[PDB]
Amino acid sequence: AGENLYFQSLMNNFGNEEFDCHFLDEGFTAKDILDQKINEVSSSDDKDAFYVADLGDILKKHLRWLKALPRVTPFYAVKCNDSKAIVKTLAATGTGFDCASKTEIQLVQSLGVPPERIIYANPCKQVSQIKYAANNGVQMMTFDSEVELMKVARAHPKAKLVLRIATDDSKAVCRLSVKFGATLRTSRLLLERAKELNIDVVGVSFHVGSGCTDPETFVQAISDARCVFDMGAEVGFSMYLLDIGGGFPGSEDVKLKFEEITGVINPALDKYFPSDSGVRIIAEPGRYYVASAFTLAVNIIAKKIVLEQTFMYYVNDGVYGSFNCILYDHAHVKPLLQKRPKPDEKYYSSSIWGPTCDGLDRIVERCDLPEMHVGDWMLFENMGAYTVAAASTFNGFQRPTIYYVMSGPAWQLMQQFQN
Amino acid sequence: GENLYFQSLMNNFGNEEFDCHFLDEGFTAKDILDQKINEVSSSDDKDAFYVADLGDILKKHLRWLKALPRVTPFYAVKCNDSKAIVKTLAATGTGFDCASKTEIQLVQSLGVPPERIIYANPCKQVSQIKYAANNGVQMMTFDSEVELMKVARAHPKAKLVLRIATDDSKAVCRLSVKFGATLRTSRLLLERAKELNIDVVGVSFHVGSGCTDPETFVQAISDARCVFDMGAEVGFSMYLLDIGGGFPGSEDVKLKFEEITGVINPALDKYFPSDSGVRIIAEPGRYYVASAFTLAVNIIAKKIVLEQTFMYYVNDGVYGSFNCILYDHAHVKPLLQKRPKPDEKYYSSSIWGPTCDGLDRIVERCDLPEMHVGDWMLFENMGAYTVAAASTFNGFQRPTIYYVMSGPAWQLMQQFQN
Ligand SMILES: Cc1ncc(COP(=O)(O)O)c(C=O)c1O
Ligand SMILES: Cc1ncc(COP(=O)(O)O)c(C=O)c1O
Repeated sequence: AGENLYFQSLMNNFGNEEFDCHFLDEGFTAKDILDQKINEVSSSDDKDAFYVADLGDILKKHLRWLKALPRVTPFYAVKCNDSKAIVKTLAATGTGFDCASKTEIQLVQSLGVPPERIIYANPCKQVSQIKYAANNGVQMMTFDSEVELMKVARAHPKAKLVLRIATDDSKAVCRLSVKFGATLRTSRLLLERAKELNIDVVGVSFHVGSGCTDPETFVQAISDARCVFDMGAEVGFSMYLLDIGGGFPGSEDVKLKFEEITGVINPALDKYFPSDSGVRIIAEPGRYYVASAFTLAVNIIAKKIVLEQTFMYYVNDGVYGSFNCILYDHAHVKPLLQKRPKPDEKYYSSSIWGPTCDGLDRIVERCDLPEMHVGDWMLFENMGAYTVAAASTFNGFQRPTIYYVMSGPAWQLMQQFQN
Repeated sequence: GENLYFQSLMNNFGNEEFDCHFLDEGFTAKDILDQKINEVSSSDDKDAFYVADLGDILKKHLRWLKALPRVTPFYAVKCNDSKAIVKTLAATGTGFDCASKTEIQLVQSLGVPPERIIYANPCKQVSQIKYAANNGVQMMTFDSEVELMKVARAHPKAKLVLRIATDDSKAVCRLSVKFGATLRTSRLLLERAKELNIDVVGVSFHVGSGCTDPETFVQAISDARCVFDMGAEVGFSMYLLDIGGGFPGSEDVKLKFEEITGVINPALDKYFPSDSGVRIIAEPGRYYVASAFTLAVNIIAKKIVLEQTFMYYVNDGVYGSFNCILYDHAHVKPLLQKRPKPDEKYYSSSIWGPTCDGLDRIVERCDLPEMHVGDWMLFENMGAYTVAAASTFNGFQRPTIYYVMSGPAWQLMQQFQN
């Protein structure tokens, strides 16, 4: 009561008139807040799509990371979801940040995060953006090419470079190795070339692919990273930074859970990078931190019946907005009823469509649903990763508002981390 | 002296919203592009940028008036919602096809009366229907019984335009899977609207974006006539024919604008002669804007893969302007910005966007001379379904658009405006 208004006051300060962070009472969840917001507009037409984002879920992910990967410092991949509230939460918690560009560096530096908690993990950077990093004290960057070394020699000669190597991402949902990652053969030449140019290489990074499905690829990558460390020693570098990238799942609704992956990572780290080697192990998790924290509520705005009886439902977010993940992230979205269905009632073959002009704007091709009506809500859980970060305003449709929530214990845990 | 007059006009035209640069004495939009590149040749300030020729848009309008004299164009704002484009076409006297509240707001903010707006989204959020009603926008499209019920409640005096299905099997972007009533449904919709005291004033269709077969317009027009006859039978006084979009936006196409218009015009005269009282409109998007925009991107990074092949990374990509590759089935064509040496050697090359994603590849395979970091590549015909669907994934910002317009182009716009 007095306690609740105290926490809310502090969450209002945290929000800083940039985002709304709503205090979660004892016994109330992010799911309850979603229901409450829906009930509040029940007799209204003000039924725009919206998210509820549980900042407490993000804190739980951090705790869980600390336990599962105790030797590995997480640097959050800003690109996955660049919402300021998320970055601010993680900044207070004490994570590092993997930044892809100048604007992400600017976001992170604006929240008071020191340059040593940033890795500029884009291997192929525009020179003007390299200069920006140099001018703002961001020293650590990745690379995987000889041209990148030539650019760094000119624009950031004192940078600490991290050589990104190829992985076997053949079974990963999102493959990155076609685009980034030097082969071991190329790595050797890059090390020698860096040495000639008087550039300091301090370590190795890799990414096994977003949505990893074969955890052994982490073992192969760690083994390969050791080979490059060894080659660096031969050419004259003191290597101390191992960056194991991302690829971790962001919810429990997956075949390969986080803990299964960390269970194979840890023994490989102990074998190839024992703590008495002096190695600092980092990672660049994105999806892991944020996926389950966001739930999206969309409203059914239009409806058609196609004759057994089948239905087409149109909702107010789509493939040009949050559901761009269907195309770019190969996401398989699962529509959830906001109103619990009657135990007995008929289900029909149904399709779900976005709000735009485009026939390509289809969210679900075929599913079974009870008969729904205009004004009913549908829910999409685990919508935090590679969603709002890649949304457009095609057709003029604005991005759903994100309403943040946080419990007392979550707030307290964040303060614990912040010292 | 003439430079000072026209640039004063154009400074005020752009205001503090956009930059509109005067094209002098036989200077083209291509020349300005080259000029801007030359200005930064000694620096590292090489962000991707657009040059957009508002005079090209004005030429499209003049061309439309000549090719389809019976058809009032309502620009499809969604194709490219840049304010400068809408302001240019607004002065010209086009109508506007608005998809949502935000687009209606944009058009009304430029002084366009609601009778020059069609809300051509068949499946509209109720609150946005109410927005249109509250702001005097009467004409809206529909294709379902639930839409009629929504209109009865939220916009009872609306003038409705029944959208029908088309054979878009061969169009680049198919729309009839999502929108357009069958003939059987159309009859039921008219009967239902009569019983709900809703006024249905006409029929619309869309043959699909990137039309490949012009005869689709003929069948759609004959289908629209069938629905007009249904309407007369139930007691409506239908007058509005809306032939949608699907026209090409450049000459770099198999099926050119005049070939399509050449089959449309006889169909219109056959099925909707001027003595019928019909008013004919269309909803072109791509047609007005595609060729007007050229994108210049910089090669920001480079790899050699062993004959030698090359991978070039540029500072716009699939999450940005080149989203058109995924959403618009665009076939983009990289162009050199400097003429190569006549003998010099070409390599198999790929072109990649600036983001983390392996999916962010613009050109899988093309032949190019050996390029270097700092060199520019050009992409013409980049005005349609590009900037309008770009995101800031990885934090990369949208390229700024530099507008240009000639003196003769300004004068043309004046000639249209009164
Ligand atoms: C270099 C880099 N680091 C981190 C990530 C985040 O990966 P994930 O979200 O799968 O953890 C990515 C995303 O593709 C990446 O390319
Ligand atoms: C209803 C409607 N009108 C107009 C257009 C613009 O089409 P285009 O750019 O092919 O002329 C579209 C695009 O899909 C549309 O759906």
